[PDB]
Amino acid sequence: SSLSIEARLESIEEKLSMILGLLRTL
Amino acid sequence: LSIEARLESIEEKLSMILGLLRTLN
Amino acid sequence: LSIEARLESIEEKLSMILGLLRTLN
Amino acid sequence: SIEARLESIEEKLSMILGLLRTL
Repeated sequence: SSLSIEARLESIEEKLSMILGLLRTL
Repeated sequence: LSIEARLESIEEKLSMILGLLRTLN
Repeated sequence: LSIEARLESIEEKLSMILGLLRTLN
Repeated sequence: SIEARLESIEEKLSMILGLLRTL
């Protein structure tokens, strides 16, 4: 926390992309 | 690179994950 | 339309994913 | 509450991540 909304959101999005990449291998 | 643009993309990803998960064997 | 509206929707999707992920185990 | 929403979202993500590893 204390990283701002813009930077905090970047990570959420990059974490979701990882999950999608991993899921698409099934 | 906009809060609105970033959020839309996030929403898309979540729905995609849900769609992929519903089909999970 | 509106950050708060999307954020609520995003939160709802995350909860759904959690339930499913817990269900798969 | 926005700053509060993000914290809640961030916490759901952690569980999801952990659960993926449990797969």
